[PDB]
Amino acid sequence: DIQMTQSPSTLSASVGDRVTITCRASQSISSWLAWYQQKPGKAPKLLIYKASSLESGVPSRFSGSGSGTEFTLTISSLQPDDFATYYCQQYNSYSHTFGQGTKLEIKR
Amino acid sequence: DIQMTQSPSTLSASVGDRVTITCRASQSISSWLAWYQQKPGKAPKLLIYKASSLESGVPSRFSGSGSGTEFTLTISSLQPDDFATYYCQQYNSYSHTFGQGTKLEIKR
Amino acid sequence: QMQLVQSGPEVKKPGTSVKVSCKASGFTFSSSAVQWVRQARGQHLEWIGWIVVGSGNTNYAQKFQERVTLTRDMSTRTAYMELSSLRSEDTAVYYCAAPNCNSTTCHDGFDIWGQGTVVTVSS
Amino acid sequence: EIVLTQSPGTLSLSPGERATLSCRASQSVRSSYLGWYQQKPGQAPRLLIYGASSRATGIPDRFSGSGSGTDFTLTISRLESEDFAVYYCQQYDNSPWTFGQGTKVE
Amino acid sequence: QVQLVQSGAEVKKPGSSVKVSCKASGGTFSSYSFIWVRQAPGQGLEWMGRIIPILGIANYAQKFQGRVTITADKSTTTAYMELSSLRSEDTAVYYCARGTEYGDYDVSHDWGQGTLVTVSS
Amino acid sequence: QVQLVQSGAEVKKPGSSVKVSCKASGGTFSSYSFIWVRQAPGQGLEWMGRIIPILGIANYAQKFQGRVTITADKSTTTAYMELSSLRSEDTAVYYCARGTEYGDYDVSHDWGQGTLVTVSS
Amino acid sequence: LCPFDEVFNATRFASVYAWNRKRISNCVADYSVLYNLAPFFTFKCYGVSPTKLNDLCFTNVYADSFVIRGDEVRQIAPGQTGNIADYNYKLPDDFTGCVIAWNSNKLDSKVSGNYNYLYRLFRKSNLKPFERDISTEIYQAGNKPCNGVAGFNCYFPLRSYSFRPTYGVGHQPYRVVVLSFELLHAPATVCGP
Amino acid sequence: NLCPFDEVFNATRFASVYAWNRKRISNCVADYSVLYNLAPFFTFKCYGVSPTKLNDLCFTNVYADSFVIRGDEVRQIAPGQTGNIADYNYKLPDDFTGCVIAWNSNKLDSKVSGNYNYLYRLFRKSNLKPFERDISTEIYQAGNKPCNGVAGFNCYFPLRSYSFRPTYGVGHQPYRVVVLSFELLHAPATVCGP
Repeated sequence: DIQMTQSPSTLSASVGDRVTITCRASQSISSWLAWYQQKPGKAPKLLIYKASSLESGVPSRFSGSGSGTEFTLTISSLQPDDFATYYCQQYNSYSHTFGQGTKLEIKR
Repeated sequence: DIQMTQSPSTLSASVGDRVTITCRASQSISSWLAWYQQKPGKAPKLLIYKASSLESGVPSRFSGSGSGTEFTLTISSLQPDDFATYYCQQYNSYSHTFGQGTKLEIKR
Repeated sequence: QMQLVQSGPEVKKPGTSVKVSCKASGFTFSSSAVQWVRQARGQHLEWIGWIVVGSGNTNYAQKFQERVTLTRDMSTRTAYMELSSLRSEDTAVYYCAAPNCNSTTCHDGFDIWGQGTVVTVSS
Repeated sequence: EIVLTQSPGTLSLSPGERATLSCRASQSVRSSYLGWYQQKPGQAPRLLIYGASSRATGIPDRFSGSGSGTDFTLTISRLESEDFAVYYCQQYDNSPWTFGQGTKVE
Repeated sequence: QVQLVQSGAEVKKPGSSVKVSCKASGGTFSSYSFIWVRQAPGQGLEWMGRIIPILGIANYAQKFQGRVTITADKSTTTAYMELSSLRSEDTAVYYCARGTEYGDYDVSHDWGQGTLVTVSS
Repeated sequence: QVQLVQSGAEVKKPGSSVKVSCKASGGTFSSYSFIWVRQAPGQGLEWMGRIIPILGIANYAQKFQGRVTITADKSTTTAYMELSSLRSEDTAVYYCARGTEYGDYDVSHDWGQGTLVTVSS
Repeated sequence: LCPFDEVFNATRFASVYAWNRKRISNCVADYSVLYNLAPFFTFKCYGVSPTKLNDLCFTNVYADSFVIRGDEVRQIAPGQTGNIADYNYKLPDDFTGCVIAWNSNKLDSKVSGNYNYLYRLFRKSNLKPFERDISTEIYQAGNKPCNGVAGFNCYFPLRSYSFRPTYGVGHQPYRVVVLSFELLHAPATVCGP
Repeated sequence: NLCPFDEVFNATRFASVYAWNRKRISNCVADYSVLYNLAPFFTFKCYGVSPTKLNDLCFTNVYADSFVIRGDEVRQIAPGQTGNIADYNYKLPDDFTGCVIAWNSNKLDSKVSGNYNYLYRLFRKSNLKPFERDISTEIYQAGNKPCNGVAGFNCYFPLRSYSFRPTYGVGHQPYRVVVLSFELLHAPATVCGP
């Protein structure tokens, strides 16, 4: 039961800005990780898998990188579609856990 | 694996006599074979490799021959420093098995 | 000549584990399969399970699925069955049965059979 | 999940005559996945009738299957003294494989 | 290309068991592996298990061992999730996801619409 | 000319592991191959494996895979044999041997004095 | 240069049964770079000396990539037979080129177990050289027609390479890239620097 | 007073190609019919003299070089050829004289496990001079950073192994090669056939 921690749990930015999110594990999970975003009220959709490969159909502005125990997701251009909750998931060793999830919101 | 047996298990001889040790392999091992001599309580000693080649330093009274699944070792003139235990060995294919071990003794 | 030669009778105690194997020779064993059945003296046969030789897929009975395992070794062309959690009512003859094969077309059904082992659980 | 009811439990005939074995199933089974086995007292069973009509190699001709839809049957068209033993029938379908209770012929 | 539909709202008593069906539509069915995920109203996503109907490997979470069964039929092109011995904390939203051989059998490429499953009295 | 020196006697609990050194002095280290042979207390010899540092190839016996690892150190011109998850019957006398490139890699030309391993309470 | 980074540094390789095929032509291909793949790896070359591949010219060059078992890589050679050779990937006897294979422990292993690498198991006939088979219909081993059910004498033909880092060297994943050089009457373009 | 060709052709182990062996033949009568009883498929290409008429001749000095190479590398043993073997292991002069003999020896130099005793040089800074032996085993620096004696990045090991096996193809089975190097000098003949 490798524990995944996501920080920060509260994040806000501006339109056209650049955002980065980190995702830390407890043990070595090789290069197996994923990122989903769940718009409030809808179902999640995969964004990045293997921590580097971008799932087809997702816009090109998304990006991810990581080697082990430290993974990051960076979105170049912020769009009105980009405000949702983002989760991690590791699938090395059984009981593939999830993350706490990060909330994104507009800067009022 | 290749199972090798020696014969006879125990040999009784006197000084100056000619002895032969027979060594058989279950399958064909080509021309790869080795012979060793181990005194009681001491480390072994290489005698013959490739079933015909004589290791440097071994006296000339030793001689071996054989082609496949049938090998022999002969001592031309026995000496008081030849009473020991002798082991076969094949180095064709992994798991290089040894022999059962022939013990050569004195006649009273 | 196709044959299944099986191990010998064994006697163990309750709470212990049993291990039985039967050796196959004389037919194409790379495409066969083996099932295990048990029969007490004067009782009807009961199906335990079966395993594919080249795939490793297993299928167990509903009753015994928690206390049976099936293992095979392609190098030694052998089938292994282990039964755990021994009880007094497990004294029965265990058989291994396989189809026949010619490396091109295998026989339909389980035709070739072993000799059977008698196992006793007492204390 | 698959039940093959067998009757009668016991049989009483003499050689030179013709015997009737019956394994009745409870559901639909395909004829390509059932067999019939015979063991002499203490011996391991041998395969006799697979495919619901087809003999195996070495099967005496006196046997010949019936192979109905869901109620298989095998009439022994000729007896020899060897044919006195116990008989069991098995289903090979997707459900967990089961056996019959066993019919005894005297 | 691929579309998935799940069942409707479900309500059941604490002393019972629930079975929910997931239907798949589109693509080859011999390269698919079905995964089920639970999302409670007051937390994040949680994992139960993954099955591979073609190759016959199925595994569940350690907590749910002996309590969750997932099975599918190749011809019906549907998936089934069954939960037994419900508790008052088991009310949640249950999502049906599926992997892909060309992707990974463990990731969730496409998701269903989720069924509201609540336990009350 | 080349003599091999091993470590001393070892006594270990059944659930442990052992490290045996084998220092060879003389000749060139590149053209050297190390093989390990184990002798039972009263039975014949037994082969374990072969290591060739110059080519980086290792091969172990059938039963000993996953338990024995043989490595060599170029700077210290020693050899090592790690045997993990010991058992009751593993007690024996352990020999270290050398294979010369000119003669043959698999054949043992030079032998160490041997070490004795005892597993008990 | 020539796109070897897409063939040698891809994130994942295709399964052995459905192996990939890349056409390489009209490029300056420097084969000296491939000597740094691993501290120890296989670089058998058939019909061409690897030391003179940096100045020869070829009309086309083919690249095929897949993942196989560690101890089973010896079957990828002309005139060989086994399980991969005569069910998945057959190399012709008159083969010219090189084969490259290196261990991939850290990239294609999972503690849970990798199930995305499959190899075909049952076929009624073997494979001609350079021929693919991606059919997944249920295999028939006996006589009676099983019409699509996984009973006995009727099994699914594809198995899985359950890769896991705890395995021995013989069962470890190995990434293999096979270069298939050839010359025709057409002008050659693939020349080293 | 026959020449000792038996101890050259019937030896138990042939030397590696990179450290090839050399033998001198002199003061004897040499008849070449004895070696025709070899393996029936021995290649006997001879440069500078026809193979059949080697008996009634009076050479001045004769050499014999023996080694073991792969099946497809037997072509590289010829004057003016190029490749790995022709450049880094055994180089023949352009005006070479003498014959070459090569017969398949799969039954003597092949192990099921693998015969690792036969090596061959792979990397060198410059081509070999005609008839030059180089048995040095230093690390090859293929870049700019000095190796300093470590086999790391851009620092390879010059030697590989001919891991012979009996299941290999025809083109990778071992082949034993013996090269005779006759000559004519100012001194009179020391080796003459019948």
